[PDB]
Amino acid sequence: PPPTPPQEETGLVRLLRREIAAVFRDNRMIAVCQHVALSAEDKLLLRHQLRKHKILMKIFPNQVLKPFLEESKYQNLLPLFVGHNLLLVSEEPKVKEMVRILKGIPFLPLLGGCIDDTILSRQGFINYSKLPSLALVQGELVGGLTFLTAQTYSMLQHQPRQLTALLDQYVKQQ
Amino acid sequence: EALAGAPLDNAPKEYPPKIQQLVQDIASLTLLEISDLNELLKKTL
Amino acid sequence: FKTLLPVPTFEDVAIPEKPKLRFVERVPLVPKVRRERKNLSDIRGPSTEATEFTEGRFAILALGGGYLHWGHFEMMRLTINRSMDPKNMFALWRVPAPFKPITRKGMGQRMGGGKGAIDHYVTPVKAGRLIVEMGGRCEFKEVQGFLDLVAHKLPFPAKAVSRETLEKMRKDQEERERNNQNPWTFERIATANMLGIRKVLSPYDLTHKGRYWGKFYTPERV
Amino acid sequence: FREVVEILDGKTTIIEGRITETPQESPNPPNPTGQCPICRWNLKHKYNYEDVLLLSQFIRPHGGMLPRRITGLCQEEHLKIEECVKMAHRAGLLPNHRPKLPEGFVPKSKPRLNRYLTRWSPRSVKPIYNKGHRWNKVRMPVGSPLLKDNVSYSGRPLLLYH
Amino acid sequence: SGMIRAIVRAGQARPGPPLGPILGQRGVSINQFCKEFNEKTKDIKEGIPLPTKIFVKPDRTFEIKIGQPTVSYFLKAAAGIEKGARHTGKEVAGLVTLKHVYEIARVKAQDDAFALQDVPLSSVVRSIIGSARSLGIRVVKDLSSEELAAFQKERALFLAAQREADLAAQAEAAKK
Amino acid sequence: AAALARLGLRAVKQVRVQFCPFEKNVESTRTFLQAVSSEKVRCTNLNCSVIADVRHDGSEPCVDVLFGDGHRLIMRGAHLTAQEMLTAFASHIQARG
RNA sequence: GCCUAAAAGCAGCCAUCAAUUGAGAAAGCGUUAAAGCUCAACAAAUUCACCAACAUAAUCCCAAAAACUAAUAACAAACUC
Ligand SMILES: [Mg+2]
Ligand SMILES: [Mg+2]
Ligand SMILES: [Mg+2]
Ligand SMILES: [Mg+2]
Ligand SMILES: [Mg+2]
Ligand SMILES: [Mg+2]
Ligand SMILES: [Mg+2]
Ligand SMILES: [Zn+2]
Repeated sequence: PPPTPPQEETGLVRLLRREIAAVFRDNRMIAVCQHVALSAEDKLLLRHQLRKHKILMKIFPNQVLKPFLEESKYQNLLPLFVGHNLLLVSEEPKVKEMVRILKGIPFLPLLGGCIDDTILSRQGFINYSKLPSLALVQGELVGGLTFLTAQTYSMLQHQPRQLTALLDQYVKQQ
Repeated sequence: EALAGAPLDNAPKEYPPKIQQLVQDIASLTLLEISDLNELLKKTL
Repeated sequence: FKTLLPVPTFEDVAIPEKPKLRFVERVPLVPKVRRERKNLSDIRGPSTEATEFTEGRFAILALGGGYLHWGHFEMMRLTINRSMDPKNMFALWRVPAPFKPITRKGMGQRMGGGKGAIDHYVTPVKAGRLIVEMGGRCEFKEVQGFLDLVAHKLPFPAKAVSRETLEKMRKDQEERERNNQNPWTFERIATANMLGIRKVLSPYDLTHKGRYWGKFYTPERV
Repeated sequence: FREVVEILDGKTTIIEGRITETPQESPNPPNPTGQCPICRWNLKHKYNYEDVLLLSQFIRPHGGMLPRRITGLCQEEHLKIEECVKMAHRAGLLPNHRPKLPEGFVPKSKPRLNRYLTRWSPRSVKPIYNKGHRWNKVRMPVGSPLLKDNVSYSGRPLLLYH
Repeated sequence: SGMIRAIVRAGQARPGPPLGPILGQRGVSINQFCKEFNEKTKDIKEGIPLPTKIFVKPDRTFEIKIGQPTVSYFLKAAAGIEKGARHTGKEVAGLVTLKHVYEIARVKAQDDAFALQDVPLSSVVRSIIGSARSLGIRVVKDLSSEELAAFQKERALFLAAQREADLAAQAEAAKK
Repeated sequence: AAALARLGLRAVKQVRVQFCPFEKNVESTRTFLQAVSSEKVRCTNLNCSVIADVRHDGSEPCVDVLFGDGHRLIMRGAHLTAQEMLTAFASHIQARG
C-alpha cells in the first residue's frame, strides 16, 4: 500500500483526552466495573443512590481510553476494559457504601480499580472496605509502637501483683 | 515512571520496601531517639 | 464510536417566490396555422443550448433525444409539485412550451392527398440537455431519489444529476478519451477518411465522432 | 484449530474448547512483497478447478467456504476461489469433504453423472427446448466468467459459452 | 401485564374510554380503579390533570404512581390563558415571569423523574422555559405591574377576531 | 440477548458466571454475562437468580446453569466464542425445558 | 400547543425547546385513539456493501461438437505471379 495518510486529532477526541486526564489527576477513587445492560429506571435509581454518597459515574469509549491508559502509568488495567466499562469516580474514597450498594444488585460485579494509586481486584476492594479508617489506624499506630514499653511496664509491675492475686485467692477460698 | 504491579490477596506476599526500611530505621536508633519521636508524634498528631 | 462530522448549512441560498412549477399550455396562445416539416436535426446530435446550470443545483439530464408533449409536462409538473418542499426547494423549467406542431391523419385514408391536420405540439430535446433545474437548501440524496421517478418516466433515458455529478462524469469522459489504448479512434478515422469509410458514414459523423447515432447517445464510446 | 467437545454425564452437559496444533505458512514465499496470499505466492491467474491442493487449504471439512476476514485474500481472488470450489464440488473432486450420514449412505440412488467445468447448479437449470437458430443461438455456458484473465499458453481466448 | 401511562383529571376519573377499554383488555376492573383514583386524589382540586403510571401484575393486580400535575397546565395557569396559542412563535399566548418559572420548578421538582435525576433547580427552570416557549408563552425577566393587562386586552381582541374569522372561514367552506 | 429474551427463559433457576477480570480470555465470558444479564432476560422471568463470581487467581472462567428439570449445564468457556456459548445454551434449554 | 369524539411522535397546522456521557416534540411499521415493533445518539464491534436483473403462437428444436500443445497460424477467387 502507499505511505500512511496520517490522521489528525479532532476537537472531540481532544476533549475526551483532557477529560480523562482531569479525572485521573483530580479524584482519588477510580473504580472500574462492568457496565451491565439494565433498564433506564434502574440506572437512574442507581444514579440517585450514588449521588446520595456523592460518588459519580462516567463512561468513556474504548478507542479513546485504551491508548491513554497504555501511555500513562495505568497499563495494568488493559484486560479490564475489553467489554462494557463504567468508571466510578469518588473524592475522599469510601468503598464501604459502594460495596453495600453493589451488594443489593446480584449481577453487577466490581471488576477492580485504583484507590490512591493502588490497583486492587474485587477482594482487594473488599479488604479496603473492611479496613478501619485512616484516623483510626493512625491512632492505633502509636499504640502499637508504645505497646512494647507498655508490656514492659506490665511485666515489671505484675511481680508485686502476683502476691496480691494469691492473697485475694486465699481470701476467696475462705 | 509507572504505577504498582496490581497485587491481590490470593497470593499476597510482597510488602512495600519502604515499610521495611522505616522499621529498620526505627530499630537502628537508641531508646532516647525513640522517646523523642514518640513525644513529637504525640505533640503533632 | 464515531467522529461527528459537521452538517452542510445553507444560508446564502434565497428561495424565490412561487417555488413550484408553473402551468404550461398544450397549444400556445398563437397557434401555428402554417404546417411545418418534421425536421430531425432538432433531435439528432448533441444539445447546443441549456447545457449548464444557471441558478439551480440539481437537474434532470437527458442522455438521449426525443419529443416532450403536454402529457409529459403535466406528469412532471404534478410529481414535482407534490413531492417537493416549497419552503426549502424551488424548481424551474429548462425547456420552453411545446411549439412544434405534429400532423396526423385519420384511419382509412390512403397515402398522399396532402398534409394532415395539426394534432398536438411537442418540444424537441437533444442529448445532453437539462429539463428541470432545481435549487434550495436541500441535500442531493433526497432530490435524486425523488427525481429518479421522473427521469425514468421520461421518454429518453434521463438521470437526476447535479453540478458535482456532471463535472465528475465529464472529467471521467475526458480521462477515458485521453487514456484510451488503441491508436485507432472513430474521430481520427473519419477525419482522415481511412479505408474510404466516408461511403458508409454520414457528414454529421465527422462531428459526432461515433457517439451519437440517430436519437441514441452512448457515452461509453470515447 | 478449535474444537467443541460435549460430554453427557447424568443429565449434565460439559461443553469444552480444545485447541490443537495447526500447520503454519511455508518459510520462503516467492514474492514476500505481496499483501494478498495468492498475489504474493504468485498463483494469480494460475489456479483452476483442477488444482485441488491449492483449493483444499481453506475449506471447512464439510465443504464450506472460509470467511475472507479470516483468510486474508483480495476480493476478486476470493470470488474466483469460491467459484473454483463450487465447480470442483460439482465436478466430483474433494471426496473426503462431505458430511457423514450412515442413514443416508445406505439408500443408493442413480449414479452421479460425470461432469466438469459446470457453471450453474444441477437442480436449477431448465433444458433449452428452442435452442435458437444460427444468428440467435442460445449458447450453453461452461466455466466461470471470473477466470477469463487466466494465462493462455495457447493464446486463444477461453470459450465461456458453448 | 406491564406499565400504562395515563393523564386523567383530579376527581373526574370516569370508567369510560379512553381509559376503560385499556384496563378492560388488561384484566383489572375499571370501577375499582376509578374508586382508588378518586380516594387518592380527593384532596386535589378537581379539574386539573396529573400523570399516573399503572403497574399491572400478571395476577390482575394493579399499583398506581401519581406524579406532579401537567407542566402545560402549570404554565397555562401562571399565564391566565385557558387554551394555548395556535401558531407558536407567530403569536403571543400569555406572559409569565422568571419568578413564576422558578416557583413552578420548585413545586414540580418533587416528582419521580426529577427525584431519580439528581439535577439542580436550574435544569427544571430550563425545561419549564422550553415548555413555555413551546406553548408560545413569552417569559420576560421582570415586568408585571400593568403590562399583563395591556397585553391581555390586545390578546382578547385578537382571539375574538380569530374566532370570528374561523366562523367566517367555516361558513365559506360550507357554502363552497 | 434478543434470543434469550424471545426463547422464554422462565424455565431456569440459577445462572452463575465465575471469572477473573485480570485474565486474557474473558472477552467472550463477559459478553455472555452481559447477554444473560440484559434487562429483557430479567423481565422475561423474575424468579431466576443471576450471579457473577469475580476472582483474581482462578484463571478458569466457567458458567453453571441449574434449571428445574433437575439439569445442570456446565460450560467451561475459556476459548469458546460468546455467540457459540449463547447458541449452545439456547439449544440445550430449548431441547430440555 | 390548536381542530377533531379521540390526534399520546405520527387526518392535519405551528413551534422543534429542556436533563442525562448519551435520545428527533420523532425518519418508518402498528391501534379508532392507545399499546406495541423499529431507525438514527452514547457506551460494543468495527470484511465489502450508490443505481444496475423483464413471458409469450400456432407441422418438428435444429449441423454435431469442444473454456488451454504455443496463432499477426493455417485453409481460403474470374485477384496476382
Ligand atoms: Mg425513461
Ligand atoms: Mg446534555
Ligand atoms: Mg441503531
Ligand atoms: Mg405468463
Ligand atoms: Mg440437429
Ligand atoms: Mg487458392
Ligand atoms: Mg485476370
Ligand atoms: Zn490478492
